[PDB]
Amino acid sequence: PAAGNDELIGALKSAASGDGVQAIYLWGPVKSGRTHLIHAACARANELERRSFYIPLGIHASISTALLEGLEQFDLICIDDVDAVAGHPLWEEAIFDLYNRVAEQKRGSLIVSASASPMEAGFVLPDLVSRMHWGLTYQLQPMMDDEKLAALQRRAAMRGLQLPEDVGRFLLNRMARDLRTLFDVLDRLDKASMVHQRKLTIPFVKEMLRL
Amino acid sequence: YPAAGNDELIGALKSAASGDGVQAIYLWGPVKSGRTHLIHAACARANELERRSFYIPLGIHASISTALLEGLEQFDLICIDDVDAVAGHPLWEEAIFDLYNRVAEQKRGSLIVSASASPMEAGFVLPDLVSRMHWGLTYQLQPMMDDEKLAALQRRAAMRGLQLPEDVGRFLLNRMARDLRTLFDVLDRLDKASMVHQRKLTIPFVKEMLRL
Repeated sequence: PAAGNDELIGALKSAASGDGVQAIYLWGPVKSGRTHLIHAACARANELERRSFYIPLGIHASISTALLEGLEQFDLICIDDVDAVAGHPLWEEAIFDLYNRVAEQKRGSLIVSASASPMEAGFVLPDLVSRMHWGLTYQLQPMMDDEKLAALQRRAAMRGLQLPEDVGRFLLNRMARDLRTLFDVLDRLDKASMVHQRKLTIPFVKEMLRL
Repeated sequence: YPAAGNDELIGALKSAASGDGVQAIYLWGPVKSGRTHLIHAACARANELERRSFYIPLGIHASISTALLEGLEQFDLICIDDVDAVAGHPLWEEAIFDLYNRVAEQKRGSLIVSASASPMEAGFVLPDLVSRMHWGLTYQLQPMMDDEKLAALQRRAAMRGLQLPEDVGRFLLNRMARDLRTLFDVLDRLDKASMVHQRKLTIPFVKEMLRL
């Protein structure tokens, strides 16, 4: 998503290839691009004929810490939301061991994501947080509101409809603000616009969206 | 991921949006073949090159007038989703056929339309229209063939480290939805499931998990 920055893409393309960077640490809000980038890596890994292994550690209660053993045979290991077990000494300890076992072997990489930097994610083992800083850490950028209004206007324009800056802001104060609902409501107001051959205005939008 | 992406079809679209010289394209294929996606992508490339694009979902033609077509020639790119939605309607077919001419009349811009069937297979009455559409390009978008879909499920599994027997993949395409949006979500739940029960992925295990 918003995280199409050159540096980050390189670090990932390298870890997926075992060129290569040992460990990456993505962190950001939801719909920041974490899970997508992780699978993007597993994708390039797969075409380089390097086996990868993904783990959504949000389900840590359902799985055991023994799932990290023998996991090093894989060339690329990805752990989504590793900060989900931050606080559980036993999980951090199994993850700490894994970090050292992937580095122990050659052509081993390790990409993990979280909702906060390694220090603020609230881990209990300094040893683990430090083994994490030995590698790379990137912060994925969350699309702010002003970037949304600008993208919602750029889309409207693509289909020959102008979205007055003030009308688009009225929209951001009524919709859920996520791009699925915003982009969708745009489609609705554009079909409403042609049906009534009326330009988009705040009074008109209110009438169309029952507000 | 629309398999429709083909350097020829994609090259013709890049040219239409750039004003490179393409004048009229005509897409046609099944539902979710990427018809609408290719149009948004062409209008995105147009606007990216600071060129004016205007889009019409002609599936709402019962609520709009044919006078909404006049003036659209100014736009460097005009896209009509489901142009075959007015197939059989003399007035609309005339308003469209007339637009085709007012577009190439400018020598400034092109016209991309999509459909669920080809020009000869759509059911158009006005012969002049079906003829004017042949003078452009016509591409058929193939959907994800349901064996390419196994080649796609096998890929995502190997990405997540999961092993997916070829026979289990056939059991999912067969006794579950055929679309990838849903299938991959299933592959996700069956991967988590395999990890929680630490049980290899067999047909009996999938019958249990997904309740089939």
